[PDB]
Amino acid sequence: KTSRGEIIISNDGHTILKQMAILHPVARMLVEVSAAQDSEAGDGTTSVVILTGALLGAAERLLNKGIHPTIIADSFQSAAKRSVDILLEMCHKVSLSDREQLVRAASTSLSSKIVSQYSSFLAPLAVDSVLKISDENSKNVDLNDIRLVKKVGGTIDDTEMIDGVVLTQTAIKSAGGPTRKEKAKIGLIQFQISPPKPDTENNIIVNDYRQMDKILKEERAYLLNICKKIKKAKCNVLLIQKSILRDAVNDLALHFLSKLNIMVVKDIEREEIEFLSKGLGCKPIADIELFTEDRLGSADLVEEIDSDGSKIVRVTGIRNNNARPTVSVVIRGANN
Amino acid sequence: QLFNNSRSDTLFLGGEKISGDDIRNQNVLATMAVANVVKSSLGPVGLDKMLVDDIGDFTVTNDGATILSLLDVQHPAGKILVELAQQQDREIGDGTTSVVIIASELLKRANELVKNKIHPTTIITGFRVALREAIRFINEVLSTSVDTLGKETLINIAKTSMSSKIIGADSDFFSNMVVDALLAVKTQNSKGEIKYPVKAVNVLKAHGKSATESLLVPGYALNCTVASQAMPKRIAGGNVKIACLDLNLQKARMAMGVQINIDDPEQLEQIRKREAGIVLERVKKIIDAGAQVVLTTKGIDDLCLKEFVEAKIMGVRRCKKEDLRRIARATGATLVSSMSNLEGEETFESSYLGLCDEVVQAKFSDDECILIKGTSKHSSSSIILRGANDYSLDEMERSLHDSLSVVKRTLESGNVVPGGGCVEAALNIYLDNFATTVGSREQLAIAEFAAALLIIPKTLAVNAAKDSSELVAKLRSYHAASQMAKPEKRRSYRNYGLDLIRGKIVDEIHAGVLEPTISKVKSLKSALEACVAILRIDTMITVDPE
Amino acid sequence: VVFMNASQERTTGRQAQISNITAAKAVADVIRTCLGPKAMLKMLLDPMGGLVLTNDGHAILREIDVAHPAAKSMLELSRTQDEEVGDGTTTVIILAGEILAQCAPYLIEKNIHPVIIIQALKKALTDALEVIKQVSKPVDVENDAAMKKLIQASIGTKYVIHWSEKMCELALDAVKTVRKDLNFEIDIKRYVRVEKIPGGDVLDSRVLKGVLLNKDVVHPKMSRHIENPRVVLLDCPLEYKKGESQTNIEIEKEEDWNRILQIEEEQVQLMCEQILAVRPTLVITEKGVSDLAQHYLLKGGCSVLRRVKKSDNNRIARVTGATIVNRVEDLKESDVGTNCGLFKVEMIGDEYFSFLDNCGLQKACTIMLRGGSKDILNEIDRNLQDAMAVARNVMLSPSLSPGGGATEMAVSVKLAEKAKQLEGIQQWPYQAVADAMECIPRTLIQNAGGDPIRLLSQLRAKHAQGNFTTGIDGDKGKIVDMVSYGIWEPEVIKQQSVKTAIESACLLLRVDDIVSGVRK
Amino acid sequence: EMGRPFIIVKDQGNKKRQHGLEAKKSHILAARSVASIIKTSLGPRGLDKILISPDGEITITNDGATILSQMELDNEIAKLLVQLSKSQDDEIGDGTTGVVVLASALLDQALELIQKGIHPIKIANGFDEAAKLAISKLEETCDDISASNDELFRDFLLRAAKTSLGSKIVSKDHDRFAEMAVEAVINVMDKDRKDVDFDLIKMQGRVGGSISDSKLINGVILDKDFSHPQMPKCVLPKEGSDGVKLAILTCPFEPPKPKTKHKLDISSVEEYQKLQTYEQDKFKEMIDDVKKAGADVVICQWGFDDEANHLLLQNDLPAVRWVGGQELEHIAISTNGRIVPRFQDLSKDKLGTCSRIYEQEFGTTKDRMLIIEQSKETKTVTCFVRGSNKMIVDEAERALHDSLCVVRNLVKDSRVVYGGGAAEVTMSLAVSEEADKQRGIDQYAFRGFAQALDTIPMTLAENSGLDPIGTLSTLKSKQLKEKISNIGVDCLGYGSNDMKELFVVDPFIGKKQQILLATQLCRMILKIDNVIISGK
Repeated sequence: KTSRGEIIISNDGHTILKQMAILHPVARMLVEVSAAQDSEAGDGTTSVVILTGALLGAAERLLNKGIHPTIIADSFQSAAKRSVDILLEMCHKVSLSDREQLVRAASTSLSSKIVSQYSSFLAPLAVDSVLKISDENSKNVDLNDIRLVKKVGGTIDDTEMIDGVVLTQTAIKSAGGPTRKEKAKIGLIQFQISPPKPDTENNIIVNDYRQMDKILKEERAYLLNICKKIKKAKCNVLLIQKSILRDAVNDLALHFLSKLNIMVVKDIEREEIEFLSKGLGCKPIADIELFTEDRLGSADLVEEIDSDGSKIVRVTGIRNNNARPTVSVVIRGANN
Repeated sequence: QLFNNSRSDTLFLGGEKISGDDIRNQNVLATMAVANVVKSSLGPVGLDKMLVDDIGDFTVTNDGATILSLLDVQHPAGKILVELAQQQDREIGDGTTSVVIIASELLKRANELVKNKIHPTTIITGFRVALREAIRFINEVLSTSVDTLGKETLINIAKTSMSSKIIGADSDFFSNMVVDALLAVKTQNSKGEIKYPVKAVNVLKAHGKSATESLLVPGYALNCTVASQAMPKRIAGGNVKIACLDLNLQKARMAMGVQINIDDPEQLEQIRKREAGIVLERVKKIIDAGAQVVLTTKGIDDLCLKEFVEAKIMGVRRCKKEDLRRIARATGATLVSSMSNLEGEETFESSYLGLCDEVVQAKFSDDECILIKGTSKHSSSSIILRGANDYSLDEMERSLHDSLSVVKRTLESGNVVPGGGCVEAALNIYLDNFATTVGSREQLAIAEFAAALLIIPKTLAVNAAKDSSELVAKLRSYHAASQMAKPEKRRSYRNYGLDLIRGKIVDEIHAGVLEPTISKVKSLKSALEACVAILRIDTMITVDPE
Repeated sequence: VVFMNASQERTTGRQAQISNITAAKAVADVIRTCLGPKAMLKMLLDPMGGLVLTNDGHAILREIDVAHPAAKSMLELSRTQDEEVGDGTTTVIILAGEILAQCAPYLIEKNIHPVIIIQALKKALTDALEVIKQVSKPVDVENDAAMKKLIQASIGTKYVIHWSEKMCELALDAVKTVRKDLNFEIDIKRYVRVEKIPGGDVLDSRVLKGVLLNKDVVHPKMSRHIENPRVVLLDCPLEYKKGESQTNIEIEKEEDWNRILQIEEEQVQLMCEQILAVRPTLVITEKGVSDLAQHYLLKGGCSVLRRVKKSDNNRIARVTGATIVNRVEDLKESDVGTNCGLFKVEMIGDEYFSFLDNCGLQKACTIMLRGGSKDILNEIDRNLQDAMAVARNVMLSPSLSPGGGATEMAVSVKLAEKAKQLEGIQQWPYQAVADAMECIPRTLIQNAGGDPIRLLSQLRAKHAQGNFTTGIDGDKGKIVDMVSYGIWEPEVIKQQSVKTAIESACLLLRVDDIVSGVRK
Repeated sequence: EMGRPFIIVKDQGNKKRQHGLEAKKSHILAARSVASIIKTSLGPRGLDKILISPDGEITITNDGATILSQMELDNEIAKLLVQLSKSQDDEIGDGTTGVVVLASALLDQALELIQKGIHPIKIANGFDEAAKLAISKLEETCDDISASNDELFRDFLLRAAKTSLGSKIVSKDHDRFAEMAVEAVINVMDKDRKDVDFDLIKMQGRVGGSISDSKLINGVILDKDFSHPQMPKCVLPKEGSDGVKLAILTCPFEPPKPKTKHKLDISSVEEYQKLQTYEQDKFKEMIDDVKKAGADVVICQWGFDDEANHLLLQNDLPAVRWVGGQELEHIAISTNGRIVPRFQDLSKDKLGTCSRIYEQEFGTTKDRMLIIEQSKETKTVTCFVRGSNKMIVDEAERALHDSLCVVRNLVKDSRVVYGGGAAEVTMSLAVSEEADKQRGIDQYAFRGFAQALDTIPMTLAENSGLDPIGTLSTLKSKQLKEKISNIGVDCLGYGSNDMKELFVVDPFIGKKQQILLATQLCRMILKIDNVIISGK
């Protein structure tokens, strides 16, 4: 139980040592030991802490026997380097893609994790996620392409790989015109949809009552001209950045999009564009003039499924098929 | 328990860290402290409880969903059942009382299993293997919804949910109201799949008369007050047009942050007169369209009230956004956020207006509500509850809310199981012979899992102030002989449960007590995950706040 | 750890049932002296300092702060009787308090489960409504002489019984004025206006149809007496309107600043010309009036009243027939008030009062009550609302039921015959309602100074003879029937009193635990 | 909790409970803190430690029994080691610092076995069986020195004396201390060389002078001087004599009075005049009984009135006053006299005999002390110690006290061992050899007991600045090549690791108790599970 009230139940020894505040100066160094184990290999953070405490217990009796501390430190470094060559002869190389070696090693690596009983369908889940990215240069296999989305409610048995990019945030629903979208092109809007305003302070002076009649029509005409270029490209799905500085949506803008049945989801993270652009195969559109059909992708089904109070927006299939794909997995569970 | 442990000896922590069996002992006491509440509230013989905020207001809540929500529990493992009771409302909507007692009993009996030195993974596997066979056994003993010629189901489905509640004696009257309310609000999606939008039925709080005289409104009832008193209070005649507008009818400032600068003083008045004239342009298109009722999300300025009285139009202001969406689909109207179309011109189309039989505003006990009945496009329903006070209706509001979730599961899945301890007792005999096959260390874990489910049928007799053993001993006689009943319907021996009123064992099918099958699947899986997470905690670490 | 921070200790079992019954009995015990024509009065002290002295059941409960959680439910029962009907709020608590008092020796003694009792209370509630329906007789709702004796039922308890002869004429014309044909008369208290004027005499009063305003005239020349008044309601203030856009004018030429003030004077004169198109004799607005618009209306003889209450404008539109229009451009002759007359401003040292007299069926009336003191005048206001509430249920349904101890005992006799025929587990809780209906007729004897032992003993023997009209006198305590003296009360009052007591008894009997400290 | 206070025992929140692995870790570390304190003072290269008392008095000693006695502790496990060294000092009186190091060494090797999952009783069962195997092995290696005559028997007493005199302050005079400690037992002992009485030797310290002035004086040393010091300080016997005829009297000189409260009523002047003559006749009669008996120095327990100052001065009779009752027993033993209860029982056969009675001036002022010498071998030997510091005069007492405890243990027949770490190494390899034959679950129990015995030789190398690894490896390789067990650690660096040439000798009864006190104490400590400590 943390100081702010957050309670974390973790099997991994790294989180156990990180969330726990140790008053001893040297005992906190074990927290960063599991950090190096989790950053490089990612597995064995619990064993590396025990092996560190075991070597200290063996070297504790060596201090009273008249051995200099640097001799003890130089002895462990020479023994650790020799221990590396011991494991190099015993290990066996494996094929690029093998369902027998990868699945059995993934379920074994779980060990005491709560998902060990659920490892039946979860073991092929982690294997098939890495097999989508294959290289002969043995790259580190960046995990940014593999996105694990957490949803409150349900059971872990319902966890399965999604065939396309999943959206964490829900639809605006203010207009809520389209109920369900089939065979739609997902767009990406990096700009703001609103009546025309500069990014800096401006002034609008009305010297005649007949001028206000043109203002209300032209402010709606700008939002109308944006919908015209979108309709010509047949883009039924739009995604807009948060845009805390300038309003991203408007009641007059959502009403224009409701007539064309265009689904729009806002409040999207800025760092998630790389997962949206590469996963859906869509080039972001930051300008109404740069908007075209070539930058738009293709999606079979874009819908929002409300199940047991948990609302989620999922996309099924990607017709782009670019160089490398992405992995999307939705995580469900009873307890947060 | 006993004496407190020493504080951070050679451990050098700033908080409190306790290890050993003291953590699992306090984890059981955390679930047992929150169980003793939910225990006495289980079954038709259960009794309501009153929670006080110390501010002078009291809260009467029978089920443990709101009880655990209101009661503040700072124990780390105690918050699991608090979130589990809040969870049970999300998926099934009913069973918050049974899910807490079962999950607390699985941990209670497991406290003696760890003293055997049995590792929790053996205890967890014993509960999971017994659960996999339990879910399959429930699907074998289910009964079809066909039954006799007539329905004779949905009426009995609501009577089970009305149990444990003060209105349980009136369940015969409320049985026909819940069934007719859900069938009217049903929708269609996924190309033929019927959906049931729970909470679409309006629940109104009125005073006077009695709960037995509550009338089911054949349509939606909007809770709000009339704009102006000069408007006609009742509108008659067929094809009543209703306008739902989300746009502000009050006079608003020009743009947002601009500034109005006027040079010629002769235009000072003409510019200001135009600001008030643009607002009335949208009202002129509504009056010419023949809209009888104008529903507005926000308020309505006095400029728009004079046009509604002269045209005999009923204005309504301060409408909830979620309420107008149900009015649009029911009456057939289309929700209008603003007046515009693809063309540059601005006009109002008559297709956006709905139609119904009658619109009348009823006022009972300071509660003013507009009764919209006879929707042609899509039917709707509303229930007006009458009781002692508002807090007496707070329990009746959640009593009918849980009944809508139980009937929803029976129409989607026609598979139902009898209530009153039928499922909990049937799983015991099935797991007795199954545990002897596996043996080894998992035989005791499965045996304790079957005995842990006995808390539900035993709680029924304890709260009834009767002898529990004679009811349970005679209960097992039918279930123990049901597995050995053997093929040849003449089988029988199954679908029997406890009758707490008469103190006898009778068939639950003829008694009219049924429960959805999916309610048993989601309850046993959710109650197990709460016990698995607790049995796996070796050491609790509490860090003091800074 | 502490686990639950809210009432970690728990009181359950018979200890929680006694605390709920004992606290509920204490609510009814204080108002026992508040029932009957000889009933006493109760004075209450609020933290604000205002003194409220009345025998009404609801006014006593809502102004007392009860720390007992379950006893607060007894406080809200009178609100159900007051909002739905308004009469009989005292008999509801006495009946509901007696049920739990009679139902106490069951869970402790007979060990009967509450739900078993609830099933008996619901069956006894259905049979009680049938007995009340059988003893009820229809009467003519269009008879003015018959409705005067019905209003005196609630007046006999109140201090206004001395003026009852005068008070019936005030409440009769008040309900008949606001009612209209349509759910039948659909009369509402909001249309009836009761104005409290300190000083004067109670014997001298009259029903005035209109709205009594305390605002004075805005100009001395304004005529305070008009033979044929014409009322035009305007929600827009006569002051110069300012745009909410915060328009800033940049003045350059020397004639620009002088023209702005002239245009402000031209529009005020222009708005007066739009009003003078119909030539109204009176002007009434709910906002302030500028001093410039006052002179422009002096030539047309338009009396202007400012800062009128918002709800009063809707009451003016009913009596005068005028239509409320905010803009002066839409004013028409049809929107001008007509048929109004007898407009006069009476001079009183305290405040200036304006009178209106009427010649679309909805009307309104303003009752001027003159008391001896401000606090007694507050009592007549409460007594007038309860007097008009009796005539409401008479006009809704022709059904009329006896009162004064006849209806309560008529139910208990019918419950005694069916109790012996049940022969089951529900026989004991079924007899609790029969003894619970006896508290009301027994209370009338204790407050009258008679002997409840010998009177109630012979009273039950009378109902066995086949007559349901035998009541209990409030003065002499005679067993003479209520047909002679004429006590009668609407059936709705008898039904709402029994239904509320049964629904409230089942609520407190289901509470097995009392916990606090939640602080939501 | 259910909402009601749950209290099983009074002072609930005051008392604490320890259980599991944390309870065992706190017990081992409590002994390691005491061990590292004692390991620094173990061996002749060790160092003393200052003991500050709450009253302000200071104590400087390396003795594990004295350090832990005045040590104020908190944890009860460290308090069990206090009575461990106290058990060694009370009975044997030698090796108080070795029982603490050996006991903690058993607990250090037991902590490693507990972490491996061994039940604590199985650990205690292995130490009990290994304790008897080490004692039976060392018992066969030693030889009986009782075959030598009394001339060579004195040499073995000088060998074990110089060993116990080391490791303590003022160890430069150990050559003379070893000679004086043996001559005390030579004078006081049984003719059969058995069951010598230790109580006949008293330890009397004196603050002043230098350590070189310490010498043996056979007799009684009293803090009281001669009454009425007009008499010569040094008393000399008559020309011919049988002795000095020392007199000891527990009765003060007074006219006879009843023990009960009495009332003497004088009713006439004649009765008062008779009391005058009766008064002086008793003081004249008491002084004549001593002169007729030939006695010279008179010792009084309660003293006497100033009337007898000049009376005893005329007859040249020395006298002392206010002598303690415990010192009167010490006087009659030295002079072989008999205490005379009254003058009527006074005879010449009950008078003591000593060589000379005299007093020393000591320092400038200080106080006057009486000294008695004997003319031949007697049953009383009083130790005389001088020093330039109060701390030196104190520690030298218990330094020679522990030295006398080693000599009296050699009086027991057929028990001798050689020190210098040669005993622990010999018994260590005998236990490790049995571990290979037994195997089983107890195989690791004999390994922990073998590694614990080697801690004492390795501790000696720490204080001497040597390598404990290279020193222990030489001793283990020597016992495997040759059967000689006399090779051990040399902290003085004189070479010749054979203990026979270095003369270092220890009692076997002292080394046997070190294993028994350490093994039997760890058996009780490992059984402790729940620790309930109330707040002070």
